[PDB]
Amino acid sequence: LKSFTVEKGIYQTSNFRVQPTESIVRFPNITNLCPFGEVFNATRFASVYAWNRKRISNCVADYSVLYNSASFSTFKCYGVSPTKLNDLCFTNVYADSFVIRGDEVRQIAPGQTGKIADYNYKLPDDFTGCVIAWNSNNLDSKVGGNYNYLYRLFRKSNLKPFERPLQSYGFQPTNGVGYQPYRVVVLSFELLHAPATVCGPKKSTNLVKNKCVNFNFNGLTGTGVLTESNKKFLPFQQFGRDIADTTDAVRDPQTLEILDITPCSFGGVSVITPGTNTSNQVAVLYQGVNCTEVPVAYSTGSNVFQTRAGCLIGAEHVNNSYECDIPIGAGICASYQTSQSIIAYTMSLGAENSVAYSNNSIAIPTNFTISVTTEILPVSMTKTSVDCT
Amino acid sequence: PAYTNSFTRGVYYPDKVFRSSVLHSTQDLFLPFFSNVTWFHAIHKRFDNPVLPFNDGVYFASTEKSNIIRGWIFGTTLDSKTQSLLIVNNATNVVIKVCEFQFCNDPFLGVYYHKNNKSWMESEFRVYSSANNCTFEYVSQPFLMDLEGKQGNFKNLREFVFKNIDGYFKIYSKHTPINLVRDLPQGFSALEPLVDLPIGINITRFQTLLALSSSGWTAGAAAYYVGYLQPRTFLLKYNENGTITDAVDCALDPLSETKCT
Amino acid sequence: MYICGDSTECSNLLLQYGSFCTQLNRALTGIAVEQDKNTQEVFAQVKQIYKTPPIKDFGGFNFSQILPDPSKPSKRSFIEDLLFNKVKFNGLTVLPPLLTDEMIAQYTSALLAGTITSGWTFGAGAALQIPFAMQMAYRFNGIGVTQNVLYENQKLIANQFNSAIGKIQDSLSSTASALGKLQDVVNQNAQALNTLVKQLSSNFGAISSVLNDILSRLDPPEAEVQIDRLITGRLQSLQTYVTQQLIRAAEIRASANLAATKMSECVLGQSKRVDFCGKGYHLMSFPQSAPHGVVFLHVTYVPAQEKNFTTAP
Amino acid sequence: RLDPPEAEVQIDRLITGRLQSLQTYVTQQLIRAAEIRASANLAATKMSECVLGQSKRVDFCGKGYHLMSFPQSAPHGVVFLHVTYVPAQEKNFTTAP
Amino acid sequence: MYICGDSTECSNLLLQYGSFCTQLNRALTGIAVEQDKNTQEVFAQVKQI
Ligand SMILES: *[C@@H]1O[C@H](CO)[C@@H](O[C@@H]2O[C@H](CO)[C@@H](O[C@@H]3O[C@H](CO[C@H]4O[C@H](CO)[C@@H](O)[C@H](O)[C@@H]4O)[C@@H](O)[C@H](O)[C@@H]3O)[C@H](O)[C@H]2NC(C)=O)[C@H](O)[C@H]1NC(C)=O
Ligand SMILES: *[C@@H]1O[C@H](CO)[C@@H](O[C@@H]2O[C@H](CO)[C@@H](O[C@@H]3O[C@H](CO)[C@@H](O)[C@H](O)[C@@H]3O)[C@H](O)[C@H]2NC(C)=O)[C@H](O)[C@H]1NC(C)=O
Ligand SMILES: *[C@@H]1O[C@H](CO)[C@@H](O[C@@H]2O[C@H](CO)[C@@H](O[C@@H]3O[C@H](CO)[C@@H](O)[C@H](O)[C@@H]3O)[C@H](O)[C@H]2NC(C)=O)[C@H](O)[C@H]1NC(C)=O
Ligand SMILES: *[C@@H]1O[C@H](CO)[C@@H](O[C@@H]2O[C@H](CO)[C@@H](O[C@@H]3O[C@H](CO)[C@@H](O)[C@H](O)[C@@H]3O)[C@H](O)[C@H]2NC(C)=O)[C@H](O)[C@H]1NC(C)=O
Ligand SMILES: *[C@@H]1O[C@H](CO)[C@@H](O[C@@H]2O[C@H](CO)[C@@H](O[C@@H]3O[C@H](CO)[C@@H](O)[C@H](O)[C@@H]3O)[C@H](O)[C@H]2NC(C)=O)[C@H](O)[C@H]1NC(C)=O
Ligand SMILES: *[C@@H]1O[C@H](CO[C@@H]2O[C@@H](C)[C@@H](O)[C@@H](O)[C@@H]2O)[C@@H](O[C@@H]2O[C@H](CO)[C@@H](O)[C@H](O)[C@H]2NC(C)=O)[C@H](O)[C@H]1NC(C)=O
Ligand SMILES: *[C@@H]1O[C@H](CO)[C@@H](O[C@@H]2O[C@H](CO)[C@@H](O)[C@H](O)[C@H]2NC(C)=O)[C@H](O)[C@H]1NC(C)=O
Ligand SMILES: *[C@@H]1O[C@H](CO)[C@@H](O[C@@H]2O[C@H](CO)[C@@H](O)[C@H](O)[C@H]2NC(C)=O)[C@H](O)[C@H]1NC(C)=O
Ligand SMILES: *[C@@H]1O[C@H](CO)[C@@H](O)[C@H](O)[C@H]1NC(C)=O
Ligand SMILES: *[C@@H]1O[C@H](CO)[C@@H](O)[C@H](O)[C@H]1NC(C)=O
Ligand SMILES: *[C@@H]1O[C@H](CO)[C@@H](O)[C@H](O)[C@H]1NC(C)=O
Ligand SMILES: *[C@@H]1O[C@H](CO)[C@@H](O)[C@H](O)[C@H]1NC(C)=O
Ligand SMILES: *[C@@H]1O[C@H](CO)[C@@H](O)[C@H](O)[C@H]1NC(C)=O
Ligand SMILES: *[C@@H]1O[C@H](CO)[C@@H](O)[C@H](O)[C@H]1NC(C)=O
Ligand SMILES: *[C@@H]1O[C@H](CO)[C@@H](O)[C@H](O)[C@H]1NC(C)=O
Repeated sequence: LKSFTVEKGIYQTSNFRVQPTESIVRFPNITNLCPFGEVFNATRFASVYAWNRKRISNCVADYSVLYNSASFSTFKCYGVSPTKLNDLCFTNVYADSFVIRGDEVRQIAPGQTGKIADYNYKLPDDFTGCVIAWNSNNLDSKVGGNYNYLYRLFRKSNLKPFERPLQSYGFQPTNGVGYQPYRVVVLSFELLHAPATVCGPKKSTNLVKNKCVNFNFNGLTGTGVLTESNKKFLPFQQFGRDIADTTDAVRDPQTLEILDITPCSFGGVSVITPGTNTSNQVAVLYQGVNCTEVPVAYSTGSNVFQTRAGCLIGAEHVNNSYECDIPIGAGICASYQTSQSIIAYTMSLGAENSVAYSNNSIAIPTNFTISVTTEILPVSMTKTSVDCT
Repeated sequence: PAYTNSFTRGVYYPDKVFRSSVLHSTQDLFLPFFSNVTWFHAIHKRFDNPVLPFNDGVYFASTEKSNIIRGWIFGTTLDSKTQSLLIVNNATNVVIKVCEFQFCNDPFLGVYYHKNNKSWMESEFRVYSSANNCTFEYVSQPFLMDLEGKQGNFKNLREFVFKNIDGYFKIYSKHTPINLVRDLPQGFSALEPLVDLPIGINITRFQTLLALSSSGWTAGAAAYYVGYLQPRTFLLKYNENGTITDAVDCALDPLSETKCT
Repeated sequence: MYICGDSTECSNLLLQYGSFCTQLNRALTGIAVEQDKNTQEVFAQVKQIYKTPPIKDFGGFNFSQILPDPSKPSKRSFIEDLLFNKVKFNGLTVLPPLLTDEMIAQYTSALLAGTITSGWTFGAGAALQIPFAMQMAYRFNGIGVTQNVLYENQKLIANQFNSAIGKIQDSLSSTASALGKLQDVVNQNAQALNTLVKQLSSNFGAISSVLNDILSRLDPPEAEVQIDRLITGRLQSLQTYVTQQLIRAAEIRASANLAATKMSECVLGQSKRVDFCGKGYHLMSFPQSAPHGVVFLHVTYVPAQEKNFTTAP
Repeated sequence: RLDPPEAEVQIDRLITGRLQSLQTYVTQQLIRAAEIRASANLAATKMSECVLGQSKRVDFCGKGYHLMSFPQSAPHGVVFLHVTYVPAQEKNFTTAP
Repeated sequence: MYICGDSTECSNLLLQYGSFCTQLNRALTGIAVEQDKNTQEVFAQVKQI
């Protein structure tokens, strides 16, 4: 009120709402996984000039094993990060397998010197694709030596990017530092070329009920209280909408059950007080709020009187009847009376009376009183003019 | 062909939302009411099997038996330059496989099995030449809709509606029983989303596949209609269970327009 | 809550405009108080609540169709029950009325009993009893007809009145278009609320209508630009709704004042104003309670069969 | 602080806000004036029908039976003093038609 | 028509503002009917010429 003194009455104040307890996430637990095991357990890689390209789809491109695996030592992502890879989706990933010199790790960097780079396989200067390099010397090394991967492709004429020497003595487990073969996995992804269909797995949490919580089903976010429902969705239907076009029922991806959504309770708060003259005691009203739940958590309380208007605290309920003093609602009024305290009761409409009506009786007055009464009516309000400019 | 008019066919669930006793209004591609639709003669002397344009959908329906119509062909060039969809089927399950299959200029099976002399004969099976190039494949859940023997009577209406947008090729369909062997009796029935494909290819022309040699041939009793879809506004009446029951086109006549308003 | 449901950034941005929410709340509170004032003014016009005597010996008239029936658990009359039968999830609350339907019914019953037992005296002072035949004679004398007419056609008049109430009850039970005004009021309020809720799905020129989606999609400059656009749109919608409510409230207040005047001038007495309390020569009236409104039953006297005569001044 | 060109954006924002405030104020004033005019009409009618003559309407000019009234001025309004006659003390008898 | 009559582009742009046009049309129609009701109730008081 921006004042140091408040007149008798009932006044509005801040709003009241229930905060969510925690967050819950549910997703359709994965059963389709890409055959990464067989992908990286290949007995022998193909020719360098015939590097494979396997488009990956209809299968989750899980990367946790990569993080979990301790075999990998070098793992750099120059375009993304593993932390945000959880909520980042790639349209499609191509698994490209080839055999390259161990010392060419330095020259594989995009936009790096060395004509060997574009002589064997040119990389675009903006190739931010992550490169995985885990030692596989014994796995991809033979006792005699891999002479198949000849590197005599030293043609003078340069080969344009997608226009349409023999320094390898043998890949053996005894190879020295920088010469041992290393398995290379190419993370190639594109944008705005096809709908996203390959993503990392998303974890799930146990379902809860009867708690104002934050939920996220298949990208549908909100806040509410989850509960079992008898609605019978169709086999191909997922959500439920009301006439106002607001979500009111969802189907859990994992367990095919229909759960209702109800907003967390909230309502306004008001303060009832007599004039600051008489006292400073007050009583608060919670508009349209359940009463026997808030006190579960005026710390003493000891005065809770449920009413159709909502929970009421600080006033004692007396079952007499008087005229309305500070209206509350639904035929309830509060007033200050003595042992001074605030009381709440049911308003009285007036004193009972019963006319002694008959069929041969009439009453006639004997004399009179002249009465004078007033009446106040507004007539006009102060003029006012304003200069717009 | 005979230009029969569809009375109330060609309505499908536009989304995956549940609504009960609500008269939702939607704006999507649809088959207008009372629009004449071609009635081809699905014969093999006389050979009717042309390539038809694919313009934002096709209301396909038939009353065949034992899977006379084996599959469909979609594409934009159909010359191995662009990947084309193939939905050939037989025996166990569906064998969807999309590749740049070598298309013959006359790639039709056309076999009389159990037609006149009650015998299963396949004079030639050269429908396949070679899979020179392939880039994608996806076999859906192994299944086969009721496309089995029905000589007893044409008590079936295999209604289909196709559509392709945003790289997604969707297919809706169901089994609608019929009682009168005469032309399509008037009735109402909604289409469910049967399968969705994230193929992400381009289709501008499509061709159907028919298996209904010339010895003692007479024009066979088989036909399939092919309508087209236009963008229109519809009003859909949901029941208690969430299944649509009726609909009124809002661009047909003044009383329908007032109903929509 | 309505504009920026669960968004600290949105709340911070709205702080720029500021006092708009306070202005809107003040206006709506004013309207809410005015409603209770209207109901109180219209109905509460009796200092004491009278009650009808046990015996209904009203000179042959029959008010059983309008007086309360204690047998029913709800203490409402037949006509009131007929009328009653005939007629929170997004930060919008509905406050209950101050006076409950039981209190309204008690007030109406008090008024009716006081009328039928004491004429109009209770409207000016203490209630005074008077037989109903005497009261009818006084009313007739009021409209310019001698008393012997009533004292000789009492039985016929009673039969006509009873038949009239029978017919009115049957007409109300059968027809359904009599309560157009109240039905229209309810429909208009519901439609306004529905449109206000539906306004939340519009882009208003923003990329999307989901605040969390915008926040998680775009970065912090276009993000706040879109948020500002949405805030502007929703604020405009709220202002329009509030203005509509204000105008409708003014109209309803005018109607309530008219109803209060009708009650005071027809029920508590007899009026010489033409066509104010019903067509014809007014005799008396009876009130009834209906949801969000009131109903009257004007009783009037109408000549029927005429003749020819020759006159001299 | 700013140059000519950029300051236009800030000026536009301020203009928009202040214009909205003015429009809201004017609308509120219009509605309030309509209400006050209705009250003034009622007051004029009361004056004409009670002060300049006796009124037979019930509860219009005062409670009870009306006799006569007086006006009195006041800041931005008027005040009446209704005079009424009220029966007081009742005694019962027996009656016949 | 008043806002940007005869422009499909602006029609599409205006589609994103909600039901303002519907509200305005409803209000104006209400006033238009009210006028006829006013005249009828003021004048037609005797149903016999
Ligand atoms: C005053 O008028 C009232 C309107 O009828 C009378 O109330 C009922 O009137 C009927 C017939 O006149 C009386 O006789 C029997 O009524 C029962 C059922 O009672 C209902 O009667 C009528 C018609 O059914 C109904 O409108 C009332 O509301 C009653 O609920 C039926 O089996 C027959 O109709 C039969 O005639 C009732 O005794 C009487 N019922 C009451 C008052 O509950 C009332 O009689 C009149 N007062 C008198 C004559 O002193
Ligand atoms: C993902 O989560 C769903 C659950 O929403 C898994 O399905 C559930 O799997 C469990 C374990 O089989 C089932 O509970 C038990 O199943 C055994 C199976 O023999 C049964 O003997 C027990 O009596 C008990 O029922 C549960 O019924 C089943 N429920 C559902 C809705 O699927 C599913 O396996 C997980 N993988 C997915 C969905 O890919
Ligand atoms: C006012 O009330 C009554 C009711 O109509 C009218 O007269 C009443 O008539 C009955 C029947 O005569 C009386 O009840 C008793 O009847 C028995 C019959 O055996 C008789 O022996 C008793 O002496 C008694 O009459 C009732 O007492 C009587 N009540 C009255 C007040 O007269 C009367 O005509 C009505 N008068 C007016 C002005 O309304
Ligand atoms: C779902 O649709 C049905 C009908 O449209 C609504 O009522 C359902 O009517 C069928 C009629 O058979 C009920 O089937 C049951 O049959 C047995 C005998 O086989 C009988 O004993 C039962 O009393 C009942 O008639 C069915 O139970 C009943 N309910 C459902 C869900 O089908 C139904 O109200 C609609 N439910 C919803 C959520 O929309
Ligand atoms: C004439 O009118 C007066 C006005 O009442 C009545 O005289 C007596 O008045 C009281 C009610 O004021 C009647 O009830 C008596 O007082 C109260 C209220 O009723 C209560 O204690 C009892 O009910 C008590 O009986 C009283 O009956 C009545 N005395 C009579 C009739 O002898 C009366 O209605 C009329 N008769 C006379 C002689 O005044
Ligand atoms: C009352 O008078 C008019 C006409 O004046 C008289 O009507 C007769 C009743 C009688 O008094 C005659 O001497 C007068 O002519 C009645 O209307 C007339 O009815 C008849 C036939 O219609 C005839 O006189 C005229 O055609 C009518 N008047 C006309 C045409 O101007 C009227 O019906 C009488 N009221 C009643 C209840 O009978
Ligand atoms: C592919 O080979 C790897 C071998 O590394 C398998 O993953 C595990 O590797 C660690 C290395 O420390 C082991 O100790 C485990 O024994 C390996 N798991 C096994 C053999 O099951 C991976 O499972 C293989 N993927 C396949 C066969 O699909
Ligand atoms: C009814 O009559 C009696 C008789 O006078 C009045 O009683 C007197 O009223 C005057 C008021 O000025 C007092 O001064 C007297 O003391 C009262 N008692 C007497 C004169 O004996 C009474 O006021 C009248 N009441 C009404 C309502 O008219
Ligand atoms: C206390 O009472 C009076 C006189 O009735 C009033 O003038 C004054 O403002 C009141 N003060 C407070 C603090 O309520
Ligand atoms: C008033 O009446 C009885 C008295 O025992 C009891 O219900 C209680 O004290 C009061 N009623 C309520 C609702 O408190
Ligand atoms: C469709 O074409 C046939 C051919 O005459 C015609 O009879 C029919 O009216 C056409 N249908 C419509 C809706 O125009
Ligand atoms: C359908 O025909 C060929 C084999 O002849 C091939 O497409 C496929 O194997 C067949 N379908 C099934 C389910 O075998
Ligand atoms: C007649 O029967 C033979 C044996 O199966 C079959 O090859 C031939 O197609 C049949 N002729 C016709 C017209 O069907
Ligand atoms: C089709 O054309 C060439 C043939 O070598 C090759 O790109 C591949 O087989 C096909 N195209 C793809 C997979 O993009
Ligand atoms: C046909 O489809 C492709 C997507 O596969 C897309 O480029 C476009 O819609 C069409 N192709 C061209 C070159 O326009």
